[PDB]
Amino acid sequence: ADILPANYVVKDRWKVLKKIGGGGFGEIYEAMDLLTRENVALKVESAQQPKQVLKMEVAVLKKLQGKDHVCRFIGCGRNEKFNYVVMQLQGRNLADLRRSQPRGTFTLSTTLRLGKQILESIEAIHSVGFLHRDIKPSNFAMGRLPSTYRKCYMLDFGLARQYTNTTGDVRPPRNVAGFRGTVRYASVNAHKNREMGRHDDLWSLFYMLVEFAVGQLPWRKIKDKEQVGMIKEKYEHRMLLKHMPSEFHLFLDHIASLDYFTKPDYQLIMSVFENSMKERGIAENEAFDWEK
Ligand SMILES: COc1ccc(Nc2ncnc3[nH]ccc23)cc1
Repeated sequence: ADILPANYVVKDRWKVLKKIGGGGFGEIYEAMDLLTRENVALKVESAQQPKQVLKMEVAVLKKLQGKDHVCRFIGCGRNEKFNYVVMQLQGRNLADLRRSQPRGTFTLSTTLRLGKQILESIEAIHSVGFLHRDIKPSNFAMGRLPSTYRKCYMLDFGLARQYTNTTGDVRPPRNVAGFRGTVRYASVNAHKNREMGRHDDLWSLFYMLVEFAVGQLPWRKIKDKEQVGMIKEKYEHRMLLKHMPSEFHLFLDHIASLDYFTKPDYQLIMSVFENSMKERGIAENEAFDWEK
């Protein structure tokens, strides 16, 4: 049922080595670039499959070229059987790296430094007029080169949505928008099927960094979407910060104050991370938990 067989060659250039991921919206392959001789990421979707995401992914990936924390764009194409995008291959995703930790926790050093990079990548996609809407650990990975192994990349844009027109004006929100992302990291606004805003990506970041440093979220073992939403709407989020740096109260307070229309203060949130490293002599050049 795989779209491309192993050893299949795309545009006489990209040779499929293996499927490395998959899900109801298309597949991702590791391929060899027969010209440049490096391995690459190859995302494919059926020409027929009713929801066409790669048109989204490619448009966002091209807009973001020249930013840190995004994959170099290599190529894209259509034909009778599938569409495809070729981009830079990255290393281990943050969900695998977290799971691999003894306590399923990152140190605060690793946590805070990932927060700075992920926040940059969130400000970057917002700056070109798109919401991510699916901020989660498996949507980031570390590099796999001497030049990148300490850099964190935003991998996928398949749920993204333009929140501007051509002019930089915020589009009108729909009265109802069926939330589509991952349950664990979704904001209360998404659970309520409200139009998501820039702040909803920052809610997802907030939940991810808590889960990083503390190893779990209170709703971890609930898979039912409505249940998770009802738990989150009640839950005293200062309890999440019990065992986090207190500067995170500023992060929480700020994003809780935002609405769909309001531009977040990203420098406020960048400050929270940097100050938190400062008060603790965490260095920008320290080993990540998974090295040594
Ligand atoms: C096992 O779960 C996975 C999560 C993420 C990805 N994605 C990518 N992996 C590497 N390099 C990549 N460039 C662009 C996307 C991409 C693959 C598998």
